[PDB]
Parts: sequence; structure tokens; C-alpha cells
Amino acid sequence: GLPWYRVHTVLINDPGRLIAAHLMHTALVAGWAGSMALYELATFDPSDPVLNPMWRQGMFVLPFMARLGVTGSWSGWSITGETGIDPGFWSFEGVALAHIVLSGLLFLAACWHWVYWDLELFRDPRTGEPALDLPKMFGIHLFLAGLLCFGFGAFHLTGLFGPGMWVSDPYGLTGSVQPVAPEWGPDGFNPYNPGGVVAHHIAAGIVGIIAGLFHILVRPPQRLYKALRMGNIETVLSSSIAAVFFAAFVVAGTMWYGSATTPIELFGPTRYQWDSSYFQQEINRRVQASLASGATLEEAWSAIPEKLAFYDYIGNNPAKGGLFRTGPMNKGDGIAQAWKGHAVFRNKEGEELFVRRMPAFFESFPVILTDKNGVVKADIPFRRAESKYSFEQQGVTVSFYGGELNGQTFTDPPTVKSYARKAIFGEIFEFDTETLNSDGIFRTSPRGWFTFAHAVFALLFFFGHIWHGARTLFRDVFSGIDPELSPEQVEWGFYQKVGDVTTR
Amino acid sequence: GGRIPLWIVATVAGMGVIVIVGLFFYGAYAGLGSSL
Amino acid sequence: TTGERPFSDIITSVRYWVIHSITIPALFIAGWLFVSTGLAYDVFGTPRPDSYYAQEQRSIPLVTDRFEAKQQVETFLEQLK
Amino acid sequence: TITPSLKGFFIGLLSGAVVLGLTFAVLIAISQIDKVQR
Amino acid sequence: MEPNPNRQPVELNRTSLYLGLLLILVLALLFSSYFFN
Amino acid sequence: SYPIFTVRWVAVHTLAVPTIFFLGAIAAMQFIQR
Amino acid sequence: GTFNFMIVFQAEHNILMHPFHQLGVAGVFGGALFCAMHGSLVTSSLIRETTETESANYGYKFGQEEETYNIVAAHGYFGRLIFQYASFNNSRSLHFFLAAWPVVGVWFAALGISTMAFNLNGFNFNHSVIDAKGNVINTWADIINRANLGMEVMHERNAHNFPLDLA
Amino acid sequence: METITYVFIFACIIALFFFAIFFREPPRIT
Amino acid sequence: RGWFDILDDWLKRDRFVFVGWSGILLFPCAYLALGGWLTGTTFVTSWYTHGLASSYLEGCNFLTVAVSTPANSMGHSLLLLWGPEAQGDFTRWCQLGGLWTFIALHGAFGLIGFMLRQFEIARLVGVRPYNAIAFSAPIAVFVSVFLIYPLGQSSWFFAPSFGVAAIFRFLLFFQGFHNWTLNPFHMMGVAGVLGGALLCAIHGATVENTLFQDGEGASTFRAFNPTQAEETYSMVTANRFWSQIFGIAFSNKRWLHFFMLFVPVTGLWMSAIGVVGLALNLRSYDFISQEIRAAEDPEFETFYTKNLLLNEGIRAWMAPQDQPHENFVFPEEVLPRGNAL
Amino acid sequence: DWRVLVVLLPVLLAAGWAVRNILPYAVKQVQKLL
Amino acid sequence: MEVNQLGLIATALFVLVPSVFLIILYVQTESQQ
Amino acid sequence: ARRTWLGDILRPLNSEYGKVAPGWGTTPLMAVFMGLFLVFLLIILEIYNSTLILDGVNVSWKA
Ligand code: CLA
Ligand code: CLA
Ligand code: CLA
Ligand code: CLA
Ligand SMILES: CC1=C(/C=C/C(C)=C/C=C/C(C)=C/C=C/C=C(C)/C=C/C=C(C)/C=C/C2=C(C)CCCC2(C)C)C(C)(C)CCC1
Ligand SMILES: CC1=C(/C=C/C(C)=C/C=C/C(C)=C/C=C/C=C(C)/C=C/C=C(C)/C=C/C2=C(C)CCCC2(C)C)C(C)(C)CCC1
Ligand SMILES: CC1=C(/C=C/C(C)=C/C=C/C(C)=C/C=C/C=C(C)/C=C/C=C(C)/C=C/C2=C(C)CCCC2(C)C)C(C)(C)CCC1
Ligand SMILES: CCCCCCCCCCCCO[C@@H]1O[C@H](CO)[C@@H](O[C@H]2O[C@H](CO)[C@@H](O)[C@H](O)[C@H]2O)[C@H](O)[C@H]1O
Ligand SMILES: [Mg+2]
Repeated sequence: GLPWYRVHTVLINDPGRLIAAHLMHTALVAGWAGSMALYELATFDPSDPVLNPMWRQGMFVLPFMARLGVTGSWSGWSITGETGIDPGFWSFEGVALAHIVLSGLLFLAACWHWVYWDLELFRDPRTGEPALDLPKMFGIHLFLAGLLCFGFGAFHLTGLFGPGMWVSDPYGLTGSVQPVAPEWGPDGFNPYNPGGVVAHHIAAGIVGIIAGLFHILVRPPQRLYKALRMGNIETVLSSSIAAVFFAAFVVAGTMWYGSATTPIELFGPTRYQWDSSYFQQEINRRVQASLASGATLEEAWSAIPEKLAFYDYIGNNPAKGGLFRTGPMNKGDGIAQAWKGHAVFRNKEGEELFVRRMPAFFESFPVILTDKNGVVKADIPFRRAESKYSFEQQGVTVSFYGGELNGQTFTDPPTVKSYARKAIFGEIFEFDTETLNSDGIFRTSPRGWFTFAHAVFALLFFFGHIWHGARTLFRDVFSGIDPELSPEQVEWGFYQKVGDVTTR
Repeated sequence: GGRIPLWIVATVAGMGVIVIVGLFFYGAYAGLGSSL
Repeated sequence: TTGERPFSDIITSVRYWVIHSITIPALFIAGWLFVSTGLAYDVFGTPRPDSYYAQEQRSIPLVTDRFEAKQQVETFLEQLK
Repeated sequence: TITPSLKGFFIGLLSGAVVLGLTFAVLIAISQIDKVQR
Repeated sequence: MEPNPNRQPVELNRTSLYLGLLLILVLALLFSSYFFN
Repeated sequence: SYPIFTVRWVAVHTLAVPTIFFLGAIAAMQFIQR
Repeated sequence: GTFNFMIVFQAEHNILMHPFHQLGVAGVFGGALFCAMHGSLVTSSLIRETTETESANYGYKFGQEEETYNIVAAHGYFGRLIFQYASFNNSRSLHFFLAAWPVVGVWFAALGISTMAFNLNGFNFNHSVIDAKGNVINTWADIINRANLGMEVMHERNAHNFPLDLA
Repeated sequence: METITYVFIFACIIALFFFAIFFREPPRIT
Repeated sequence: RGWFDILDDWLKRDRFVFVGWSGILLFPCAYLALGGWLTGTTFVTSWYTHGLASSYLEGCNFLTVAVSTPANSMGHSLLLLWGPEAQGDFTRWCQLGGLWTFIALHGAFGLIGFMLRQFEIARLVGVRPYNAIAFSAPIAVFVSVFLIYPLGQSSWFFAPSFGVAAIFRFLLFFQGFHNWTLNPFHMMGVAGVLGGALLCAIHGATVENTLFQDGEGASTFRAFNPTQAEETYSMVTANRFWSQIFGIAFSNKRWLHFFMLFVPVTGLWMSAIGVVGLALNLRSYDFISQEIRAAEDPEFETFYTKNLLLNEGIRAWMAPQDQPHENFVFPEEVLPRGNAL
Repeated sequence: DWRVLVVLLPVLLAAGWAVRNILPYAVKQVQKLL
Repeated sequence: MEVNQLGLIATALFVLVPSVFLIILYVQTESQQ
Repeated sequence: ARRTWLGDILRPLNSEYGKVAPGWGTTPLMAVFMGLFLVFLLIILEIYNSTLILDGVNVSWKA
């Protein structure tokens, strides 16, 4: 009979059982989303949105709920840390419950559609064969897609009837769910402008309504009907797999590069913020503005928020993980407890040195300290015998400003070296390694895991597209070429046009 | 059609290839890229 | 068997070798002159052996600025004088 | 206003239209002249 | 209610069993080190 | 009785023409000194 | 342990820059290419003996006398994919080529290792490109040498007592 | 546990070799 | 008989090089990617992007020429000739690495054009499209390595440069930075490639040595005729031979030839998935349990631990010259070295 | 620039030489083509 | 060695789940007429 | 086959299977919209890529 890899092909000419299979799939996916949400809620520690946010805790679905406006728990906390909001029904638990209930209702519907497969609706009224008018089903679905796209943009995202979306300042310090007005200028196409997302959904929604109406009312050209095999449901599968892999590559890219739909308070910082020292530059700017106003060095650095310093730390970079390094980012370095403050390194001549920071490519990196002109002044040498730049030789000390160790200074070279080795990671934090039995090895964020899964899925879906497209266009030779294939079709010198018997 | 024998064409073209590649091997030891 | 003239009939014909005993050396010589006039350096921007470094320079003219890279190269080239 | 990269964008858009346009005029023209014998 | 005429028998021959088991066991042997980590 | 100019003729000369030019250029490079 | 052998070998012999290894690579990439090509062309030209609900492999019976694929169709495809004289129409020639390509390539790979056994190494172009003054102009071979140096200085890190790694 | 797991999977593979060789579907000329 | 149908007639004419509708995409894109590569390796430097000589014009040979990637400061810029970086200046475009993106983008669209050609010809002659399906693997490799890998990284600079030794640098970069040999997806790739070459060698040799005597010559190639209906070699003898030598043997010629598609194609797909992971630095760099043990027990040594030291040497000794945008100054005393060497 | 002419000198001068040795037969091909 | 606590169950199910799938399909094939 | 209430309501929407417009139909109009969509995608690609730089459009978080 059927080989194992073709068992589902019994649905190809059975629309009621195809609907049943699709309902069972939707039941499973909705059930996944509810169960995942509930596992996250069981595991999530909401007590510290500053050094232990959701992206340090391995939270995958919780940022997706928060992005569209689900802020609170029925247990009384919210993701921003604000004390004493009540979310109503649509808390994180209420969303999860709504998915489980939906999963069960789709399950029952799948049972019904499986049993009652033989519906008159699925039959051609002329031939009596199972038939789906695929072009008109497209227009109906496209119209419905367009209504929902429009209503989501016009009502949910704008806040006209709905919560809005998560929006934040450029440094990820004060993000919240806010209503967003559409941006109708050219800045609507800036991926960092949330008003563009609103305006897209209004415009694309209307265009979907208009195109859906066209596809309801206008039949396909005969040329395209033949060329695209529009009586074959496999042609839709081929083209749908293609649109889907396109969309997966886009969401993979916008997750990795950042956009207004992938904000850093929900997903963590990007690797490009570490690459460009994005938060280091903002930290130094605020410090120099404070020092230009007459603050001391302690006063300047003590004003830098712990949240901002925590983004300037390589263990929050999503390109520092490993494929088999499993679990939350907290499982690597620990649960971050406090900023130790900014370490300033000086040699015995009083000149400030700067630790060269680790690039993301490097599993390990040497400790090298330069002046402000990038001349090497101190290091932690490998071979000690001819070393000239050692911390003992250059009299390297370290002082801390702001944070836990504010106003402290250290001089003994073992202690100064251990801080220098941490300074290659950017800002220095105290970490609780004991709670999770943290191993000390960096893990990637949900931004990294999402990008990995979606790029991998998109690449595989390209194969599915090629495979199902080939099955569609070559359906007549699927079980083999015609046993009376004419050698004149395939030998040179007979037909003027390749495979055209009339050109003989 | 069949003026010049194809073996003569093959031989002269084959030897033209040898001379050109042999020049490139000569240039590995002289001038640029020779390390001298 | 696609109707074109066979290659072994063409390259053994004298008309081919009337034509190609002129066109083949002329192309080869045109390539030779593209290098030996120095035009190849000016079309592509490839350094001559005396234009990698300024006379006492040891550093590489690396491009560091995306939207002013065209000017960084021009400033590197104007320092070759 | 039209930025230089926008004018540069319109240059590439026009240059692609000219490449595809002149390719398709030539392909159509040769096809019209060298039809298949049916 | 009349039975569904789209139903088809499914087969897996013995060589396919041996090939699949080989595949699953070798993937297990390959990935096990990474799962233990 | 055969044609001279074909799609084949064009494909041959799009490769063979720059090839001979590039072989002359690279030959001349063998006689560049530093 | 295999990977350690490979990395140290590259450090000490520059195997990547040895043409015998390069022929080995052509042997194995080409072999996998030709494996894919021959598999795909035969599978594409299978003659219909089965329906859609069964594996096309049941179209062949063990020890049947007839050919199970149309080699004229496969030649007609692949000779239009490239050009006619690029494609085998003789199955005996085709299968000889499938034998000879990876086998000759792997022979060169084996001879590569076995001749680097006597320290005749891959091409050394370190500092081959010199400017008019005499400055070294790095090439990609010079970047390979840095990587080679890093493996060399680190491998068997306690075994060497003298400056040159001689065997 | 690790060592037992690796040896177990290995031992199953050797067993599968035994069945694939001595209890194959016999090639039949038809 | 509209203009479309006459153009379709001309494109699908039996000629020496079949054109097709796919040939409109394939033939210019392939010619430019090929021609861009030869042009760049003959005449174009990498002095301003990498600090390297990379052309025959500068003294390199076939092993060392490359069209090198653009500078890291370019990011993932398309680097169009008319773009904001070159501003229409062809000479500057070559100096900034615009030929790399030119080759990569035209190579990409040519590869699409080539798979479209495979579909088009298979449809016209009436064969199944398995050759196009098998070509998905080299496409998956090209896309993952040449596009997705640098897109995950900081810039196109870290993609492979189109050159022999440049590729060798890419191989050694992936050992030293990614520990790519340890990655189970690469291992699956190796198995598919080596298993593919094995099947190529063994199937060719098996056919050649079970041939039927179909003629009188001792050179046996003449005894084949493409219009024969009969098998040219004995499947039964081949089966008996391999069953007695190796224990198992093929007995279905169709499954044999499918398996030959499947093995190298699956392997290349598996490696592509690994490279996608490496785009995000999601490496299989280390085994956590061995690192815990090696850190606490200075007598525990394995071949895996030795390889990590090799990798540390690669990174330190190569990074200053391989990543000149970073301005690494690694003083001699910080470089990891063993005793003596 | 005097060097573009010098490189285009043998190209132009041999194109014109081949379009002379093929013109009695390039005409006949295009004539029956019409 | 300090290994992942879920590595044993992950390996055991990765073996057992598709292996039993193949065994189910094999056995019911043999029992067909 | 089983008639149902909802099935009889939805019956006209599954009634024109295999029905086509003659010839090329609206193909030239479709091609135009495909061309514009390609241009649209190039524009937004080049904005995200910083190949297309527009006044008022700072492609960065700081915007
Ligand atoms: C004025 C109204 C308006 C506004 C303000 C917007 C705004 C936006 N649109 Mg929308 N749009 C509109 C109307 C509007 N649109 C209308 C009427 C339509 C037709 C229905 C669309 C159709 C549309 C599509 C299809 C897309 C957008 C997208 C966007 C977003 C672009 C920025 C971005 O993140 O792109 C990032 C995406 C790109 C820059 C496109 C990348 C193109 C890829 C690279 C082509 C190659 C794909 C291939 C598979 C790659 C394989 C190789 C790879 C592996 C290396 C932005 C929110 C994009 C989006 O949603 O992004 C999140 C998007 O894909 N719009
Ligand atoms: C898009 C899918 C997706 C993504 C991006 C995430 C992301 C995340 N998950 Mg979630 N999860 C998912 C789906 C996903 N999950 C699903 C479907 C389930 C149900 C099983 C879960 C159940 C789940 C639990 C119980 C937990 C997570 C956790 C996490 C976090 C840690 C990730 C980790 O350690 O993975 C590690 C990733 C790997 C080890 C990669 C596996 C490699 C594959 C399996 C190799 C297979 C090769 C294949 C067989 C080859 C075939 C070859 C053949 C073709 C020839 C991360 C934020 C953890 C967390 O921190 O929560 C707070 C956590 O405890 N997830
Ligand atoms: C929307 C997505 C989609 C849909 C609806 C289909 C549907 C189909 N595929 Mg296609 N295909 C797709 C994507 C899709 N495919 C992709 C992405 C690929 C590349 C991987 C393929 C490659 C492919 C091939 C090579 C073949 C098909 C075939 C088929 C047909 C039979 C399937 C069957 O019986 O398998 C039965 C499958 C099993 C019994 C077990 C498979 C288990 C997998 C390997 C691992 C476990 C998956 C896990 C449970 C769920 C993960 C979901 C994931 C998205 C997160 C059916 C029409 C077959 C066909 O065309 O028949 C004529 C066929 O030969 N597909
Ligand atoms: C099938 C053939 C083909 C394809 C797919 C490509 C594709 C590409 N080329 Mg290549 N090119 C080709 C043939 C091709 N080329 C040929 C034959 C030549 C020699 C003449 C070139 C010479 C060339 C150069 C010198 C460069 C490229 C570049 C590119 C890239 C950017 C192109 C772009 O953005 O234009 C945009 C234009 C379009 C996509 C046209 C689409 C058609 C639209 C939908 C119709 C409407 C347009 C409208 C009428 C225009 C009016 C404008 C008006 C309002 C002012 C892209 C990968 C660039 C590159 O490689 O960067 C690294 C580059 O620098 N090409
Ligand atoms: C009936 C009913 C009910 C109930 C319901 C329920 C209770 C449900 C649930 C459900 C659920 C709860 C479900 C879940 C699901 C899940 C799933 C569906 C999953 C899947 C998974 C997967 C698929 C995975 C895989 C993987 C792995 C493992 C690793 C990595 C890779 C991957 C990712 C692939 C109620 C009362 C309401 C009412 C009505 C009736
Ligand atoms: C055909 C052909 C070809 C080509 C080849 C060639 C190119 C060759 C050449 C050849 C040659 C070109 C040869 C020559 C020879 C020579 C000789 C063999 C000589 C000898 C001599 C002698 C022996 C000497 C002696 C002497 C002395 C000792 C002293 C003094 C006196 C004298 C001088 C007398 C090809 C592959 C393409 C293809 C196939 C065909
Ligand atoms: C990029 C570009 C372009 C294009 C251009 C082209 C398309 C080029 C082409 C070019 C080409 C097309 C070239 C050629 C070259 C060639 C060569 C240079 C050759 C060489 C040869 C030899 C050296 C030989 C040797 C050998 C072999 C290979 C193997 C066997 C043995 C012997 C030894 C014989 C355009 C303007 C559009 C636009 C802008 C940019
Ligand atoms: C934890 C992992 C577990 C995964 C479990 C996997 C379950 C797989 C289910 C396989 C089901 C096969 O399903 C079974 O197919 C066979 C044929 O193949 C059908 O059998 C039918 O056909 C056969 C052969 O024509 C007849 O002899 C039989 O009388 C008839 O009923 C069964 O009626 C159906 O129940
Ligand atoms: Mg020289």
C-alpha cells in the first residue's frame, strides 16, 4: 500500500477530512500555546524587571503576549514591575486558558468533520465529484484576512478599541503598552517606527479586502488556470509553503536585526548593539554630561541606571550562546543581582587604561589594557618570562564608581586581574550562581533561539516548496515517465521545438 | 570543410596551452609574486 | 544534430583560420597592452608595487566609514603623493 | 526632497528596466523573425 | 453511514524497517553526546 | 548550407573572446617587476 | 582524535595547499556530485510501472531482464541541460566514470598524506608578494599561515624543548 | 548513565547488523 | 498565435545550448558571476577591504587570488554600483568590495536560473524533476554559507571570499572560532559527502565488473547500445557478490539509484542547517561536562580538550591580521604558546 | 587617455577583418532568413 | 561527569518513539493478506 | 452526500469549480501589480539595508 511518507495523501480528494486534519493541527498548536504559556507562568520570576527580565529567564511566548498588550497576572504582578494593576480577564493566565479552551473546541470540531466527511458542500453539483473551487476559496479567505488585518491595525494597535502595542525608548529603559497612531509618511517604512506597523495593517488590510473582492468576483484566466494547475490543491500547498518560508525569513531577520516589533525589553538586546557599543556610547554620554555639570566621578556613574549598564554586558548578547547549551541565560552566568559599578583601571603613573572588550566571535579573549590612544599599556601575559606589560610591573589598580563597589579601590594584582577579566565582558555584575546551579558558560536569549528556529524552518520550507511545486507541475510523471516515450522527443534533430510534436 | 587536419590543429593548440601555462609557471619565479 | 555546423568542420576550415589568425592575436595583444600601458591599474584601482604604502607608512589603508568610504579611499590615494 | 541615494535608486530602477526592456525587445524581435515551421 | 473510500493500506517492508532503525539508532548515537552535553 | 551566426556562436564568443584577452593580460603580468 | 590529527597536520604540512589533497577534495565533492547526478537522472527517467498509491520502487523486479529506466530520455534531458556532447549516452562509459573519478581522487588524497609523511609539504607562499620597497604585502596564503602558526605553537604544548619542530 | 546509554545504542546497532544480514528479506528472482 | 507563444517557440527551439525562459535569468546572471570572478581575480585588489593582494595583477597565483568580501564597516550593504557607497564610481566600487556582492547576488540568481532550467527541460522532455530536487542541496549550501552566515554575522566581510586560499581561510576560521568539526550537523554533512563518493565509486565499479559479455572486444565500452532494452550488467551477480562480501546488498535498482540521490543531498542539507546555527554563533563549541571536569582536575586530558587549545591558538594568532577592522594589538606576551615553539 | 585607443586598436582592427572575410556569407544567411 | 539531567530521557525517547513507529508499521504490514 | 443547513447556505460559494475567464484574462493587470510589488519590496529592502536613505527616515532604534 502507501509508503510511510505518503500516509496523509489520503486527504487529497477528501475535503471534509482535510478540514478535520487541519482542525486537529490547529487544536494542537493552540494547545501548545496554552501549555507553553502555563509552563512559563509556573517558571517565571516577575520580581525583578531590571536585572532579571523575561529574556534572561528563557521566556519564549511571554514576550509575544506582552508585545500586543497582555501585561498582568491574576496573581497580581505585571511585567513592567508596576504594583497594583488588575488586568481583568486577559491576564497571562487568561490568555493561556483561552488557548486551552479553544484547543479543546477545535478537537471536537475535528472529530465531527472527520466523522461527517461526506458533506454535499464538498461535491460538485454537476459531476458529483469532490471538488473545491480553490480560486474562490482564495478570495473569501483573502477578504477575511484583510478584514482582520485592518481591524487589528485600526482598532487593536491604535488603541481605538484595544490595548495598543509595546513601545519603548531607544535604550530599552521605559517600555510599556501604548496606543500607536499610524505613520503615513515615508517614515512608515522605518522598521523601528511602531507607527509604520499600524499604518501597514490599515493599508495592507484594505488592499486585502479589495483584492479578496477581486478574487471573489473575477475568475482566473484560462492560461493561468492551466499553467498554475489551479484545479490541484497541491498547487496551493506549493505556493503557500513559499509565502510561509518568505515570511519566516523576514521574522528571522527582524528578530535578529531588531525592529519595533522585537523590542529589547521583551527579547533582549541584539548582537549589533554590542558590535556597535550602542549602550556603552549612551552610558559615556550621560556620564560626560554629568561631569560637564560638575558631578564627581562617583556622582556621574551612580546616576547611570542598573538597567542601562546591564544591556552593556556581553552575557546579554544573543550571539554568545551554544546550540546544546540549554536553558535560560540565567543558567549560564547566574541571576544578576547588582551592578558592581564601573571599573576604572589606572597604571602607577595615574593614566586611565581601558580594557579591550571581547568581540562576540571569541569564546575566550586576552586581557589587554590601552590608553585613550589605543597604545597597549598593560596586559595579562601568557608567557611570564619576557613580560614587560604585566599588572604587577605597570602598577595597575582598579577603582569603581557607582554600583555596589562605589568609591572602592583595589591594588593587589590578583584582585585587579580578576576584575580586568570580567571587564572584557563590558559592565561588571554580581551574579547568583547557586539558585539555578549556573555553570558559568553563556547562553543565548529568546532573540537568538527564535532566529535560529525560524531560519532553519525557512530553509527547510524552501525544500518543501520545491518538492510540492515539482509534484504539482509533474503530476503526470510522478509514478514514472510514459513507457511509450518517443525517442524523437528526446533525441536531437527531429522536432524544431523541444517536446513539440507539431514542430516535426 | 576539411582543409587543415584536426590532429595538426589539436597539436598546435595543445602546444599553445603548454607555452602559456609554462609562462605562468615561469612568472611564479620572476617579478611579482616571486618573493624576491 | 541540432542543425549548427559541426565544430570539427569549422576549425579545420581555412576560412576560420583566415579570420582567427588575425582575431586571436589581436585579442591577446589587446589584453597584453591593457596591462603594459598601465590602464588595468587605473580602471580597477589596483595599486602598483610602489603605491601600496606611503614611503614611511607601515599601516594599511583600511576603510572604516560606510557612507564616506569613497572619500576615505581618495584621502588614502592622495596621501600616496 | 529627493536625496542622492533616492536618485541613485531611480537610476538602478531605470537601468534594470532598460536591461530587461532591451533584452525582451531583442528576444521578441528575433522570435518574430525566426518562427518555427509548422 | 457509508465508509470512507479514500482509505488506503500502509506498508513498511522489512528492509525499510532495518534502514529506519539504522537511521534512528545512528542519529541517537550521534546526538546522545550533545544531549548529555 | 549551415548558418554562421547562431545562439551557439554567441555563447562561444562570450567566453572565448574575454578569455584570450585575459590570457594576454596575465602573460604581460609575468614581465612586471616590482 | 581524528580532528586533532587533521588540525596538527595542517599546521605542520599545509595540507590544504597541497594539490594532492585538492585532488582528493575534487574526488570527494565530485564523487558526491556524480552520486547525486546519476541517482537523480536514473530516478527521473524511471519508466511507469506503478500507480501513485505505491512506491515506484516496486516497478523493478529483482533479476528482471528489461531496463528499468529510459537512458535515452535521461541523456536527452542532461544533454539539453548542458549540451549534447557533455552527456554520456553509453551506460558503460558513464559507470566507468563514476568509478574512476572518486577512486583516482582518493588515490591522490592517500598519496598526499603518504608524501607529507616525508615532509614534502603543500605550497608555501608566505611573503611571496613584496612591494617596490620590500614591504611584505599579505595575501590569503599569509592569513592561512597565521592560523597554521596558532595550531603549531599550541599543539603538544609540553612536548617540545628546542625551537624547531623537526618530526 | 552516559556510558551505559552509549554502549546500549551501540549494542542495538550490532544486533541490527545481525538481523539485517541473517534475517533479511531474501532476494528472490522473479 | 500571440507574441508570447512565438517567443515561447523561439526560446524552446532545439539548439546546441538550450535557452528557455529560465535562460533569460540564468545566462546573464551566470555569465556575470563567472565573469565578475575572473575579472576580480585577474585585476582587483583587496588592499582597502582586507589589506591583502588578491589578483594576478598584484602577483598572486591561482591558489591565492580571490574576489574578497567587502570591508566590515560596510555591514550588510548591497553595495550596488549606483548605491550610496560607490556613488556610481566603478573604480571605487571595485576597491570597496562591490564585486563580491556582485558575484554573490548574480551567482544566487543564476543558481535559481539553473534550477529553473532543470524544471523546464525536465518538463519539456517528459522526465520527472529529481535532478532539480537534488540541486536544492548545493543551493541550500550556497544560501546558508554565502548569504545567511554573513547576514547573521556583523557584515559580509565574514562570508567566504571567492578564492581558493580564501576558502581555506574560511575553513580554518570555522575550526578556530566555531569548532565546526565538533558540530553534529557538519558531521552529517561529511557522512553524506563521503558516503556519496563511496556510492559513486562502488556503484560504478560494481556495474563495470558485473557486465554481460555483449561483444567480442576486450575493451567493453563498444558492447553497449543506448536503444537496448536489456540490462547491460547482472544485478543478480552483483547482489550475490555484495551479500557475500559485505553481508547486505541492493536488490532493487530503483531504490539503489534513489539512495544515491538521497545520501549526498541529505548530507548537504544537514551541513546547511549547521551553518545557519553558526550565523548566530550557536556553535557546538564545547561539552559542558568535560569543561567542568577539566577545570577542576588538571590531570584530565582528552582529544577534545587538546583541540580547544589548538582553537585558542588559531584565534589569537590569526585575529589581528584576519580582522584588521578590530585594530587588535596582541602583544607577544599575550599570545598562547606551548614550550619552545 | 591615449591607452583606451591602444587596447581598442587590435580589437577594432580584427573585428573589421573578420566582418570582411564573413560578409559574403553573413549576407546570404540573413537574406534567406528573410 | 556532570551531564544534562534530561539527556537520558531525551536520548531514550529519541530512540524509542520513531523506533516503535517503524515497528508498528512493519508488524501490521506482515499481518496483511 | 449529506445536506446540512450551513452546507446549503455555503453552496453557492463552492459552485464554480473549474470555471475560467477566456485566454489571458486579467494576466496583464496582474503582471503590473506584481511589478509594483517587486519595486515596493526593493524600496523597503533598501531602506532597511541603508542603501536607500530618505529624509526623516533614520533606520535605527534612536528614531
Ligand atoms: C503606507 C502604508 C504602509 C506602511 C507604512 C507599511 C509598512 C511596512 N510594511 Mg507594508 N504593505 C503595504 C502598506 C504599508 N506598509 C501594502 C498596501 C502592502 C500590500 C499588501 C504591503 C505589503 C508588505 C509586505 C509583503 C511586507 C511589508 C512590510 C512592511 C514593514 C517594512 C519594514 C520591515 O520591517 O521590513 C522587513 C522586510 C523587508 C525589508 C522585505 C525583505 C524582502 C526579502 C529579503 C526578499 C527575498 C526573500 C527570500 C526568501 C530571501 C531568501 C534569501 C535569504 C535566505 C538570504 C513596514 C511596517 C514587510 C514586513 O512586514 O516586515 C516585517 C514585508 O515583508 N508590507
Ligand atoms: C520555535 C520553536 C521554539 C523556540 C525558539 C523555543 C525557545 C526556547 N525554549 Mg521552548 N519549546 C518549544 C519551542 C521553542 N522553544 C516546543 C515546541 C516545546 C515543546 C517540547 C518547547 C518546550 C520548552 C521547555 C520545557 C523549555 C523550553 C525552553 C526554551 C528556551 C531555551 C532553549 C533551549 O534550551 O533549546 C535547546 C535547543 C536544542 C538543544 C536544539 C535541539 C537540536 C535538534 C533537536 C536536533 C535534531 C536533529 C535532527 C533529528 C536531524 C534529522 C536528520 C535527518 C533529516 C537525516 C528558549 C527561549 C526552556 C526554558 O528556558 O523555559 C523557561 C525550557 O525549560 N521550551
Ligand atoms: C504546510 C506544510 C506542509 C504540508 C501540509 C505538507 C503535506 C504533505 N507533504 Mg510535504 N513538505 C513540507 C511541508 C508540508 N508538506 C516541507 C517543509 C518539506 C521539506 C521538509 C516537505 C517535504 C516532503 C517530501 C519529501 C514529501 C512530502 C509529502 C507530503 C504529503 C504527505 C505527507 C505524509 O504523509 O507524511 C507522513 C509523515 C510522517 C508519518 C512522519 C514525518 C515525521 C517528521 C520527519 C518528524 C516529526 C515532525 C513533528 C511531529 C512535527 C514538527 C512540525 C514542525 C513544522 C514544527 C502531504 C501532502 C510526501 C508526498 O509528496 O507524497 C506524495 C513526500 O514524499 N513533503
Ligand atoms: C536576468 C538578469 C539579471 C538579474 C536578475 C540581475 C540582478 C541584479 N543586478 Mg545585474 N546585470 C545584468 C543582468 C541581471 N542582473 C546584465 C545583463 C548586466 C550588464 C548590463 C548587469 C549589470 C549590473 C551591474 C553593474 C550591477 C548589477 C546589480 C544587480 C543587483 C541589483 C539590481 C537592481 O537593484 O536594479 C533595480 C531594477 C529592477 C529590479 C528592475 C525591475 C523591473 C521593474 C519591476 C519594472 C518597473 C521599472 C520602471 C519602469 C523603471 C522606471 C523608473 C522611473 C520612475 C524613473 C541585482 C542582483 C548591482 C549589484 O550587483 O550590486 C552588488 C550592480 O552594481 N547588475
Ligand atoms: C477536550 C476538551 C477540553 C480540553 C482541552 C485540553 C485540555 C487541551 C490541551 C491540549 C494541549 C495541552 C496540547 C499540547 C500540545 C503540544 C504539542 C502540540 C507540542 C508539540 C511539540 C513539538 C512538535 C516539539 C518538537 C520539538 C522538539 C521536542 C525538540 C526541538 C525540535 C522541535 C521543536 C521540533 C475542554 C475542557 C476545554 C473543553 C472541550 C473538550
Ligand atoms: C594530439 C592531441 C593533443 C595534443 C598533444 C600535444 C600538444 C602534444 C605535443 C607533442 C610534442 C610536441 C611532441 C614532441 C616530441 C619530441 C621528441 C620526442 C623529441 C625527441 C628528440 C630527441 C631524442 C633529441 C635528441 C638530441 C639530443 C639528445 C642531443 C642534441 C641532438 C638532438 C637534438 C638530436 C591533445 C592533448 C590536445 C588532445 C588529444 C590529441
Ligand atoms: C564584472 C563586471 C562586468 C562583467 C565582466 C565580464 C563578464 C567579464 C568576463 C570575463 C571572462 C569570461 C574572462 C575570461 C578569463 C579566462 C581565463 C583567465 C582563462 C584561463 C585559462 C587557463 C589558465 C587554462 C588553464 C587550464 C585549466 C583551467 C584546466 C585544464 C588545464 C589548463 C592548464 C589548460 C560588467 C562589465 C558586465 C559589469 C561590471 C562588472
Ligand atoms: C508513541 C508512538 C506511537 C506512534 C503510533 C503510530 C500509529 C500508526 C498507526 C498505523 C495505522 C495503520 O492503520 C491500519 O492500516 C491497515 C493497513 O495498513 C488497515 O487495514 C486494512 O487494510 C488491510 C490491508 O488491505 C486489510 O487486511 C484489513 O483488513 C483492513 O482493515 C487498518 O484498518 C488500519 O487501522
Ligand atoms: Mg611573477
